[PDB]
Amino acid sequence: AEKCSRCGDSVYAAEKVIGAGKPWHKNCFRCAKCGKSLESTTLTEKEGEIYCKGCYAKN
Ligand SMILES: [Zn+2]
Ligand SMILES: [Zn+2]
Repeated sequence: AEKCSRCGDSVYAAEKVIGAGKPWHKNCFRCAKCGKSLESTTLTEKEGEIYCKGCYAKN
């Protein structure tokens, strides 16, 4: 029972995903480090949050 303050849609049981703690969407992925915008339903979640593959892409 919460509202994804990313896109702006309330959710609790749908396309939401568990970011090891925080509720998100399969597109509302916001990197915990580079804060970059990460769309699409494909990324990674860890460290109690969710990180972007774009980070591990830089190296
Ligand atoms: Zn969202
Ligand atoms: Zn990142």
